[PDB]
Amino acid sequence: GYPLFNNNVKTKTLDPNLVNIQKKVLLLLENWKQVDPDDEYYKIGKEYNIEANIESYTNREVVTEFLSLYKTGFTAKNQIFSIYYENQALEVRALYRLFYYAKDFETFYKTAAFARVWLNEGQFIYAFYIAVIHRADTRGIVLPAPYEIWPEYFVNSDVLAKINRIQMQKGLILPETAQYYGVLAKDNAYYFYANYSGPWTYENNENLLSYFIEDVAWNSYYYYFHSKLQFWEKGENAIGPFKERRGEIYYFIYQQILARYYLERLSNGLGEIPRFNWNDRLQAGYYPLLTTHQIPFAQRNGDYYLANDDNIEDIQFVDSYEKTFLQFLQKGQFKAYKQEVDLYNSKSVNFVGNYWQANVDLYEKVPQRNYLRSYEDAARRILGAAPRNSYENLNVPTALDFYQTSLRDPAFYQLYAKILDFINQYKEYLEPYTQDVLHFVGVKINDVKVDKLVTYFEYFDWNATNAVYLSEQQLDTGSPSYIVRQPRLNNQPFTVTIDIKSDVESEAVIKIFIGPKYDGNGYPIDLENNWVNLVEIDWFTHKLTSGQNKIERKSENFFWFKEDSVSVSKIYELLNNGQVPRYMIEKFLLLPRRLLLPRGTEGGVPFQFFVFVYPYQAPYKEWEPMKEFVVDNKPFGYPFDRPVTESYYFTQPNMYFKDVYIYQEGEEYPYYTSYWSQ
Amino acid sequence: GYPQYHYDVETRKLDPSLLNIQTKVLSLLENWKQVNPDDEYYKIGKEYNVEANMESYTNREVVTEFLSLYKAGFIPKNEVFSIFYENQALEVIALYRLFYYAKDFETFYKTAAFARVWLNEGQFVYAFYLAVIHRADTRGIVLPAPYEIWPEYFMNSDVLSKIYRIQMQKGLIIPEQGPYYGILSKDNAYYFYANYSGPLTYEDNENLLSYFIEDIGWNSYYYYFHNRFPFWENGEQLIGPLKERRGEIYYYVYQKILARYYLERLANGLGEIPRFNWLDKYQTSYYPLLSSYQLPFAQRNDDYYLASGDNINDIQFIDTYEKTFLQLLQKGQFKAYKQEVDLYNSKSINFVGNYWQSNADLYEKVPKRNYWRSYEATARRVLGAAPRSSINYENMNIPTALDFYQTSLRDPAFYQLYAKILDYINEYKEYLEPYSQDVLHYVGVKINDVKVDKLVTYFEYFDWNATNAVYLSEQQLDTVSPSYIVRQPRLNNKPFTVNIDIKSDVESEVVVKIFLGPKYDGNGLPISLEDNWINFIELDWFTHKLTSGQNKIARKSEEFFFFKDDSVSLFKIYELLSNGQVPSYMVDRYIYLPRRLILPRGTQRGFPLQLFVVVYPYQAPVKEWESMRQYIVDNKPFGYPFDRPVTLPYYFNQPNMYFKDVYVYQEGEQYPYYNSYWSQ
Ligand SMILES: *[C@@H]1O[C@H](CO)[C@@H](O[C@@H]2O[C@H](CO)[C@@H](O[C@@H]3O[C@H](CO[C@H]4O[C@H](CO)[C@@H](O)[C@H](O[C@H]5O[C@H](CO)[C@@H](O)[C@H](O)[C@@H]5O)[C@@H]4O)[C@@H](O)[C@H](O[C@H]4O[C@H](CO)[C@@H](O)[C@H](O)[C@@H]4O[C@H]4O[C@H](CO)[C@@H](O)[C@H](O)[C@@H]4O)[C@@H]3O)[C@H](O)[C@H]2NC(C)=O)[C@H](O)[C@H]1NC(C)=O
Ligand SMILES: *[C@@H]1O[C@H](CO)[C@@H](O[C@@H]2O[C@H](CO)[C@@H](O[C@@H]3O[C@H](CO[C@H]4O[C@H](CO)[C@@H](O)[C@H](O)[C@@H]4O)[C@@H](O)[C@H](O[C@H]4O[C@H](CO)[C@@H](O)[C@H](O)[C@@H]4O[C@H]4O[C@H](CO)[C@@H](O)[C@H](O)[C@@H]4O)[C@@H]3O)[C@H](O)[C@H]2NC(C)=O)[C@H](O)[C@H]1NC(C)=O
Ligand SMILES: *[C@@H]1O[C@H](CO)[C@@H](O[C@@H]2O[C@H](CO)[C@@H](O[C@@H]3O[C@H](CO[C@H]4O[C@H](CO)[C@@H](O)[C@H](O[C@H]5O[C@H](CO)[C@@H](O)[C@H](O)[C@@H]5O)[C@@H]4O)[C@@H](O)[C@H](O[C@H]4O[C@H](CO)[C@@H](O)[C@H](O)[C@@H]4O)[C@@H]3O)[C@H](O)[C@H]2NC(C)=O)[C@H](O)[C@H]1NC(C)=O
Ligand SMILES: *[C@@H]1O[C@H](CO)[C@@H](O[C@@H]2O[C@H](CO)[C@@H](O[C@@H]3O[C@H](CO)[C@@H](O)[C@H](O)[C@@H]3O)[C@H](O)[C@H]2NC(C)=O)[C@H](O)[C@H]1NC(C)=O
Ligand SMILES: [Cu+2]
Repeated sequence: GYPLFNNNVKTKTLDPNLVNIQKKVLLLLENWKQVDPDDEYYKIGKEYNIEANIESYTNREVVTEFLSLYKTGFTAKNQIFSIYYENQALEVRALYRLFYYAKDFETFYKTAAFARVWLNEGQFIYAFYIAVIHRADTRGIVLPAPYEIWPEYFVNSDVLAKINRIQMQKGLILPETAQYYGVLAKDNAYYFYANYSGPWTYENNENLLSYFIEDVAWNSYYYYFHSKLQFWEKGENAIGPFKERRGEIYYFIYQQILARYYLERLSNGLGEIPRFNWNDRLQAGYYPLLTTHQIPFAQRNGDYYLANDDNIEDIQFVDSYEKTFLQFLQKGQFKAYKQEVDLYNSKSVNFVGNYWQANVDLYEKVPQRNYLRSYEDAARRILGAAPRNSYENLNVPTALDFYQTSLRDPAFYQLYAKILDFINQYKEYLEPYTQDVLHFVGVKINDVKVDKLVTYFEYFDWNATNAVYLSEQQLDTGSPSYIVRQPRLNNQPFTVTIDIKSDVESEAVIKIFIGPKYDGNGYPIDLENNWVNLVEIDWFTHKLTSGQNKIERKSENFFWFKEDSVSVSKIYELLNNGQVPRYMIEKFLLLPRRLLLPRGTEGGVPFQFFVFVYPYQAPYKEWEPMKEFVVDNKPFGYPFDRPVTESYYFTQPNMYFKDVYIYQEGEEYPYYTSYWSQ
Repeated sequence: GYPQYHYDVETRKLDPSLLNIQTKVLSLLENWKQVNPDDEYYKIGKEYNVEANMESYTNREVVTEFLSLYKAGFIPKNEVFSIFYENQALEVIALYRLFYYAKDFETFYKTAAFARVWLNEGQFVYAFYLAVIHRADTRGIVLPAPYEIWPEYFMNSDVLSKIYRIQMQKGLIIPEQGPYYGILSKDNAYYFYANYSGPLTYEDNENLLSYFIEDIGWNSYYYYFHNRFPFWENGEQLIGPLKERRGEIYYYVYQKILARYYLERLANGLGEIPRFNWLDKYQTSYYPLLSSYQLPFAQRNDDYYLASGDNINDIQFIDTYEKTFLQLLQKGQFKAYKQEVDLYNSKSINFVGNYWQSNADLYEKVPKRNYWRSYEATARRVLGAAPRSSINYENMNIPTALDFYQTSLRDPAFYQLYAKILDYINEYKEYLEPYSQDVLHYVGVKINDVKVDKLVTYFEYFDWNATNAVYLSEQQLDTVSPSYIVRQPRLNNKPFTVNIDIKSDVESEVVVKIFLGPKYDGNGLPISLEDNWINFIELDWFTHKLTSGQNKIARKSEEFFFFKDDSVSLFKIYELLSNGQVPSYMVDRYIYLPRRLILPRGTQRGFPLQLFVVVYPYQAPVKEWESMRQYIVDNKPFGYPFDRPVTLPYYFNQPNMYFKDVYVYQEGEQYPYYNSYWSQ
């Protein structure tokens, strides 16, 4: 038994002008798996002609390319779509460009209706989601959470089977027994209790942390990161002025993800992330209970040999792609891809990041190439263990083929740990920070206190109606509400109080990180090795007056976390009053606040907080359009963006380390969801 | 920083007729690594001749065989001795047989002096310890703990290096700097702070539980078990009245040793004991920091291949042995080694045990065989990873942790090997018919409630004497030896009481058993009894009288049947002897696990466990088991009722049975390595 999560949403008034657009957008996301002839968009899609409206798109080459591709024929409907399939990616890129270069919202809406009427549902939904995220005229509009757009990618096969059975039966035949199978009928809705994957899916005791790696928002964060910065889009059209910091963002995001995963492993007593050899076999078994269009996901055994007859070529490429990088480390200063690279300079980070993502920016200076390869794509194909075939119309889906399910596979963490190890080998070049840059003359942190740190499991409900196929009557009048109620990790509110002394009155920036204290072997971790495992949790500014100062920062005001998203019904309810969930418009790309702390234990799990105070400097001018994600001009992860070589010279009076303990209240495990346990 | 261990010793008056033997024994164990010409035993041994006193030994063939082997020549002094070395095993067995059959204590003392003067020190000490444990006229005296007789087998190389440096320097050149390196000079003695092995020795995060597997009490318990029931000795001499239960004992002890170990793995989040295949690379490595006579112990590299050509023969034998047992399981009833065996009968356990130990009792009905091979010895040799040249050549051996019973429990492979053996034995056990309700249900007795006080564990400093590890000078031998004391953290638990409420319709004598076991497995799921019956550890076993109505039973952990107190140091033994008293537990309770190791620690600072309480009717043991009353409480098999597989758990939901969920907490430092100068 767990408490039910109820919390009012902090909403904000929406501009009336955008109201209509909001409506239309939602209308295009309803039952996207099916085409309803009676809907308004159907006639527009069946009658719209892009060529006749070629003047309505700013760029003409995009229209010509899209028409040329469409003449050849796009993929059929009711087929699995993945961005890692070359032909499908080629088609969806053209569709997205056509969406992006539409003159106005009317043309974009017409094109979206046409795409939904004629094109594959998966490609349409992907392109429409990305375009709505990126289109300027749609900026400020609320989108449904990814787990409500692709429910089948965020729930296991048993719950979906129960939902499909209910849909086929159009209710319960013997309702008084459904309770014993985790199916509750109430308030014109059906609630399905769900468990997380167990040892059958995960080996080597990994299932102990299934509540974290299978969390809906944990994967939605990665999907949002992919959508905001997609590898196949140029920096100008995706990020704007932060184009030279793309590699920094890549490294920072992946390092933070791996650090949080390592913290969870330590909390569950699983140790460090294993390393593997390509010419040897992977030692991470995975048996996902996931399906799309009833097609099972690929399964990998415990001892899988990565180098087989049908993979040699890919293997070779991977190996080469690594060795070349090592050669660069020996050269230091070189010329690659028509770009001069100097590894002694920190800015080179950008190049490095792009090199390890094989994004378009890496090839912006060389002529348009028809020979395309990607290290990450080949690594994902090798690790997925799916059968290899030369036929383009037959694929076995894998968790690594979708950004919605990538984080469910440990191989993802191992691969990106290898990549970040290479990047840190590169980072070894950089000169360590000096005292003059670190010491804050006339500023000393006297004390730091933190309230009790508590974690627990609470029931959370999310709408999963899009996974089923509706009948004509349901489409015409109304469909039932299939709601998944599952346990999720959460933490109670806590406050951090910092007592500082400074006789000089000045502006300053305060950063707060959380990190581990002991490794898997039970020994303390020196800062010279723990600098890569620290997770930034807070980053803000404050004005210090002469004398004593006491700063109280609440967990609800941390910069790098948001609140939970809400269901579509509440979105419509608020829209009827001219309001939108503020956190679904503001800070909708950040991690949820419920995942801030790792799950604790009854006795308590030890961790530490790092508090850093340094001088403030305003962000640059041309950085003005993006002054909602940054607070100063320092690199992301400062001061831990480069290796710490001597802890003695790093510590300063304006830095503080504190040891804390995280406790658990209520049930320690999340599987107590039976009728007899409620 | 940790507190210091202070405890009172349970003492009993020593028989005045045994005041002479005790001293004598304690005189022959002083600096046993060296021979002092000024001692009486030196002259006695130098002048004593075995053959001239052939009439002083009950058996004559023993003397003849010993004389023949001695003429052939024994191993030279100053060499590593192990019972697994065949020639050394034969020589030491002959010497022990000569010791045991001595008609009187005087002849035994003369023979011991002769052996110390003329024979290898290791063989002498081993045989003398065994004989003192087994001789009839030595029953009642106290022997020093194994870790004080073989300090080098219970400490790491760093502390031994420090002790050797201090001995060579005859003190500290600069005393003020001693504390910064963990050496304290106080009260005419030198205290050395000792750590446990770290990740260099153990992989896969197993070092977390080093404190448990390197504990002196754990290895001393294993060595005591070996000494009391040697595999090469006949059961009749070892156990007279209950010889037929020998195999059962073999099953009961190991099943316990693994279970506790498994529990510790659950406390540190390490999971289940791995299983391995002989014909595949071994994945568990081991780098012991142990040395004997400055010879390093063998190191097993990770991914070591066990089926190389050099070992192939051994491998085959191993495999064959296993195969044979499986074939027996298909036969059910058969005749092996001229013994009729029926596996449908629980008694057959005896044979099974013997079969997996390759002990003497297995070959008692067949003519004396010059050909003999042991499954356990071959497996130990294969897993030791010592160079094959060491095995082939007789005058040279590289020691391994599996070659000594004082260090076997340090190696992880021991647990896996014996887990495989116990898996075979449980596959055999599947034959037995499960206990019925009629035998499990005690009509008229219902347990109302079971309460337990707070269960707390903590580390505390423990001091033990390691003077025997060094070689002393002539002046030290003459006047007095130096005192080198090793101070190390050790696990311990605070006292707690179990209170049981019982409602009885009638008055009668009953037997109460208390077991401990785990609740969740490595994957975090509850363990059903069908799989958890093997994981329960028997804590208490005692009789009681129930009167009609309500009754309350308060049982203190300091009274549990299956646990003992910590052994006392040699100086305290002398102090008590001067006052005519001896430690009772070291006298007759040394074959039981220390009480300090009852509860696990837990790395999360809180660990869930379960206690099982069962009450059943009392029946006195058969009369012939009269001289074993102190160790048998009733006629039930050891481990009852968890001695056979549980098939239908709802048979154990009886009124006279109770399952309780409990939690164990940790007080103070979670880790034992905070023992530096600046942390103290
Ligand atoms: C059991 O297995 C077998 C073996 O796979 C299956 O048989 C396959 O079934 C599929 C689908 O039913 C067939 O694909 C369809 O083929 C149609 C016939 O096309 C032929 O003529 C056209 C010219 O008119 C040629 O272009 C075709 O091939 C040539 O061109 C392609 C172009 O890519 C080249 O690749 C070839 O090498 C040739 O050069 C054939 O000769 C075809 O009309 C149809 O195409 C429509 O649908 C696709 C969907 O992607 C569109 O791309 C395309 O533009 C067409 O557009 C239609 O799309 C939808 C309908 O799907 C609607 O909007 C409109 O109706 C619109 O017209 C499609 O490609 C395949 O050929 C066939 N293989 C065989 C027989 O070997 C069985 O289906 C399967 N059974 C079950 C129960 O599972
Ligand atoms: C470098 O490496 C080499 C090769 O490994 C090594 O050489 C070997 O040294 C050992 C000594 O450590 C030698 O062993 C001794 O050999 C002598 C001679 O034996 C030969 O001759 C006799 C007849 O006289 C034959 O029977 C025999 O088969 C040989 O042909 C023996 O006399 C020694 O026996 C005594 O010691 C044994 C224990 O080691 C006893 O078992 C035996 O009964 C003898 O006991 C004596 O001492 C007792 C204790 O004081 C005493 O009680 C007895 O009464 C008696 O006096 C011994 O076996 C070996 O043969 C050498 N091998 C070779 C090939 O040379 C080097 O020593 C080594 N160097 C270093 C520095 O390590
Ligand atoms: C750590 O471990 C070391 C080694 O085990 C400990 O050192 C030992 O301490 C004990 C206790 O102090 C010693 O035993 C005592 O020894 C004294 C001294 O004996 C010497 O001096 C005598 C004259 O003063 C001399 O007569 C002795 O020689 C006789 O005995 C030998 C045999 O031992 C015999 O061969 C000779 O012919 C003599 O007959 C010897 O040179 C001794 O006086 C004590 O005897 C008393 O107690 C016994 C037993 O109750 C009793 O029978 C006696 O009548 C007398 O009342 C006692 O034996 C031991 O010798 C030390 N060992 C070594 C190697 O030096 C150390 O204490 C430990 N430290 C800790 C635990 O902190
Ligand atoms: C779970 O999801 C389904 C599908 O997204 C939700 O059904 C949808 O509910 C909204 C709001 O009631 C419907 O929009 C409204 O439709 C009415 C006409 O019926 C219109 O007058 C309103 O202005 C508004 O547009 C939407 O059509 C409907 N979708 C389908 C396919 O029926 C359901 O409410 C969700 N349940 C929960 C508990 O969140
Ligand atoms: Cu290994």
